[PDB]
Amino acid sequence: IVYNRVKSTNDLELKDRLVAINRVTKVTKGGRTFTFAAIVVVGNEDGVIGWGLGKAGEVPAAIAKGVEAAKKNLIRVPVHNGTIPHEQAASYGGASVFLKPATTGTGVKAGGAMRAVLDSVGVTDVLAKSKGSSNPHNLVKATIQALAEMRSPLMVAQNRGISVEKV
Amino acid sequence: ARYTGPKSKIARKFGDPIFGADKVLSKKNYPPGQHGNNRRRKTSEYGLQLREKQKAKYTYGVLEKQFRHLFHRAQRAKGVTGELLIQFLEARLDNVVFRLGIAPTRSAARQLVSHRHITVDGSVVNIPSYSVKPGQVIGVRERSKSLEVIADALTGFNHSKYPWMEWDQSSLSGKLLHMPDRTDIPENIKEQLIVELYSK
Amino acid sequence: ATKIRLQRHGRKGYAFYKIVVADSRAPRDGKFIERIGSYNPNTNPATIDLNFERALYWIGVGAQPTDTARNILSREGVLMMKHLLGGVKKGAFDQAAAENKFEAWLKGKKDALNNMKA
Amino acid sequence: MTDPIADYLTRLRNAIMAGHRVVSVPASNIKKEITKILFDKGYILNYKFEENDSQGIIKVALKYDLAHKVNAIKKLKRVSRPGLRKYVGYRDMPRVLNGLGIAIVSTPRGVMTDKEARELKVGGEVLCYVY
Amino acid sequence: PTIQQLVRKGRESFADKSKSPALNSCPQRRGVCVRVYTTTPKKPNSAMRKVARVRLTNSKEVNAYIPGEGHNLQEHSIVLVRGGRVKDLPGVRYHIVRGTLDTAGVNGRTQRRSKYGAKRPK
RNA sequence: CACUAGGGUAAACCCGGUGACUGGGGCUAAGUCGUAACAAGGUAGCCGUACCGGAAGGUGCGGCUGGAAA
RNA sequence: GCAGUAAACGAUGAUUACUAGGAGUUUGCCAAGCUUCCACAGCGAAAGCGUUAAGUAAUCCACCUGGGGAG
RNA sequence: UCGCGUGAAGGAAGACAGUCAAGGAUUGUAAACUUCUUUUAUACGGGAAUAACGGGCGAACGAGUAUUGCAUUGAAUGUACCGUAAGAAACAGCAUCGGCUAACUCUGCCAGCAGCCAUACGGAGGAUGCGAGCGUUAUCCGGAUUUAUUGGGUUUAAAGGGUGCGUAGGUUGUUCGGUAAGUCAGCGGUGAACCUGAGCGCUCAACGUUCAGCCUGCCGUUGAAACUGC
RNA sequence: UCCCAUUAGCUUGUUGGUGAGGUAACGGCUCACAAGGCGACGAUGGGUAGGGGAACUGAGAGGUUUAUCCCCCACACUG
Ligand SMILES: [K+]
Ligand SMILES: [K+]
Ligand SMILES: [Mg+2]
Ligand SMILES: [Mg+2]
Ligand SMILES: [Mg+2]
Ligand SMILES: [Mg+2]
Ligand SMILES: [Mg+2]
Ligand SMILES: [Mg+2]
Ligand SMILES: [Mg+2]
Repeated sequence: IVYNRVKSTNDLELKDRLVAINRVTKVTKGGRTFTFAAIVVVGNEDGVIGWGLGKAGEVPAAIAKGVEAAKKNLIRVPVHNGTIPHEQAASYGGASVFLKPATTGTGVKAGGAMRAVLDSVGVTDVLAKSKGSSNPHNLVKATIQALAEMRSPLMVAQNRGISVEKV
Repeated sequence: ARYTGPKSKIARKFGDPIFGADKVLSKKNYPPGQHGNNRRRKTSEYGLQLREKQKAKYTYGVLEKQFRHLFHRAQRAKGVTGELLIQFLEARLDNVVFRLGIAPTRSAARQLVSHRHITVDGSVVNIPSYSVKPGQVIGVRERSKSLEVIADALTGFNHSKYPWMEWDQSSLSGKLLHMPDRTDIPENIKEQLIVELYSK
Repeated sequence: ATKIRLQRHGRKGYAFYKIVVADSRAPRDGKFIERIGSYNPNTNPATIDLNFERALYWIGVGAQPTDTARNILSREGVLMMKHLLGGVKKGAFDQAAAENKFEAWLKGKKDALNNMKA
Repeated sequence: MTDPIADYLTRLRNAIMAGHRVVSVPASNIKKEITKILFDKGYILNYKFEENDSQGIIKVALKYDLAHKVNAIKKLKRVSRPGLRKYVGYRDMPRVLNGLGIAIVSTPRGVMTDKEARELKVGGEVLCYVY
Repeated sequence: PTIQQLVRKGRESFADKSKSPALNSCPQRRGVCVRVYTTTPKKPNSAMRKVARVRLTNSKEVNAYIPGEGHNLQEHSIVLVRGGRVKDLPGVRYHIVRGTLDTAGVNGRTQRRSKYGAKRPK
């Protein structure tokens, strides 16, 4: 279902953004074991966007592993100009997101994980709402799947078999 | 109210000498206080947006309520919000006087405007926040055309090279052609950060 | 009785009047039957806006104007018997030509020389 | 049965989700009009009306994109249910998927889509959303 | 619920309650101190907090926490009571306004003077 | 002479207060007596009902697994 | 003859239509009408449900809105 | 609530405070030169006031013209001249969220939360918000979808009645023909101030005012017949 | 055009008629046959409140209040 993309050696414009840092714990007989998990979103300011989770014992190592995983896992999103073709709602775990296209001079009306995802994908005119949990993993995944479920008018006409649906 | 504090502190804090040219900015490029030039602790994106807003405010001599109202005006107006905000900031009467070169600094222009040495369309206007429109004429008052400070400031300002300002030395006046584009405005303020800070 | 009068509607130090048709018992700035114009006495030409047809109709049905409202009506030319003429017709008063009387009186401008030779 | 139109939409939706190529529905006049609208707008591959001893059968052949193995129809939603009827004027006609979908609406001029309903300036009952 | 169920019954909304009900929506109140005593905080905190039992003008008993370093409050002292609850202290949901009526400002203060009613030093 | 505000009378109702004495509840510390539940918590636990005990509780009858072991 | 309660439980209200596979099993002729376990899509926070749905939809009823106080 | 001032341009690294011999306060101060918004003193000084009443002029009473007097506010707007940086800055933060740092003290305390008895308590030096204001308390609204028509749920988180029958009520397979209650459409009436684009006047602005764009409810009257109702 | 069913029956000029009187005016408005009227689409009773336009607030739906302003109502120590 996802468009997917090979390692973008040519499309090396992938800027990496950090969503959240967490210090998870594991218990053993000796004591407690501490690690670090980072959520990293790589984007080329175009429909290409990837997400990754990097786990390590140190923050730079976790961020690097997240960058690597995000680079490995890439998809393409059908974005026209700085907006989205239509509205779209998505759910992933306890997180629910809703995106609506806005006017050209509106900016991005979102904050946090959704704002990071939208910046990485290169959408600059959208109203975004979160109606579920604020979990970073689920918010990032729900926003990405909302973007992936979109369809431009050309694709709509293509799978409908017609040319102009009075658009 | 006015800032009326030391200026080299703000110049050193922001790096750019926004108040003109000074001999202090060299050999001293640290924010004021005993904790200056001790590396640079990671400032957040919110801190950077705040520092950009403060840079604009200290540059144009505008307090926070007036700045917020200017942002509201730019948002209501048609065009790019940041470009409109910078145009509105540059369209103030004291800034227009400073760009015309009647006074050396923006604060000097504000003092002249307040002390009523500036006429707009032949009438004395003394509100420094007065919004100058294109087509208007801003000139020295006839009773103060021989001020030593004004004469010194105009001495060496034979350039008057600003494209959106037409200077007439015979009448000791000037006119505004149009609102300049943000790229034409010579200010290092990143209006995008201020826009997102004020809209979020 | 029904009256033609002014309601004070500007602000402190700047009076702007709304010429209305109102019952005499109504409050000064309160209920009114109809609005027929406006009056700005701050401008030297003494700005007046008036609905001629409605003002004439109210005068015809018998609204009694106050002193200033009557002066405004006379200045605008509502107070006439040209319609009262039972023995003549098409009696163009043409008094608007004389009532124009454009008072373009201005003031000479003088300047003080700046002899600051120092 | 409580809502034959909702049942028709549900049959189509379940056939699409299961991946079937042909779906058979009991026939009705309004259902035949809806099938005609769907064929005209290009959401279904074909249809056929069979008149047996019962009320009849509508046989619908669905349209799949061989390029992407994706059906032409993505969402079918019933709007005006028996428990809550919805009527709109031509000025307040809904727009589905920002104009990329259709809204089947019954108007005094017949059963049509929101586009021609707006063009002819007639309102009515919003049957369903399709995209 | 169904649309018919909502038509029959509908939805219910409940108004909230004031965090400081003894003020009766007044920003402050006047009161008289019954007993000026000392109290112990909860488990993770150790101190000797200064509290007063105050009888408000609306005939209500409140426990008001006296802030700042030292106070001159005694029994039968007219004080001003405002809102605000201390976390560790249970049942103390009011504050005494220093520098008003009988209670005076905190001596020796230089910072946060307006919160403790201390005049600007000469 | 009717009509009626107001007055007296009685009742009964409703709304409040106080009262010798006599009962729960919440919160804070921890004095005293035990160990009921959490592991098969050392008698699997819980639901209903009845009787009985300084208290947690115990027992009878039916039910449940939101129980091991088998 | 009263009483009207339960872990009165599938802790899952009643109708209607539709949507994969396996393994068993009762009944009248491959096939209903049942009755039990894995398990696609889909659903779900997960454990899990999955044609006897907790899936896809429509109609009507019951009930919930932090814990204690308090049934 | 809006606007303005508390000075403008030059001036090296004084004295005193803080930190470590050197950072910082700091071009800050002290000096020297311009300006007088605004205070102070003097003078000129509007507009808000237009009709009046009393004279006329076309004539049979109404109007149309020309004059006198009329300002509480009021030495208020505005204007002009003396000589003067002179008369004019505080309040709350500074461990994370959050913009801002080190020394000296030490239960006293602080506190929105994480909590702290010191990058959190008190003072000192600095820095950061704002600014004639700055903080605290009270009240209301939004995020809060925490009453969910738009727009939530009920196996185990709160939540399916012990199970049926059944009254009112709610919903109603397919088709033909009427009707026009719901529904749709056209026309007409009705609906100060405030609020939205454009101006105009307040030296700007708050504000005042004019005009275009809202009337998107209600009522009356003509048509349509796909759907619901009969 | 607000809550309470831990308020379910209320009503005897009360519902209609004939006539008369009275009023600016129609009318059980008042006065001299029939038994009707209102009620789970909430009568009756109890509690609370002056009502709108404004204003504020929110993307909207909506929510809060009617301080100043305008309209309507009620009142002038208590009857
Ligand atoms: K059982
Ligand atoms: K039907
Ligand atoms: Mg035990
Ligand atoms: Mg046991
Ligand atoms: Mg025993
Ligand atoms: Mg139960
Ligand atoms: Mg101010
Ligand atoms: Mg439960
Ligand atoms: Mg059951």
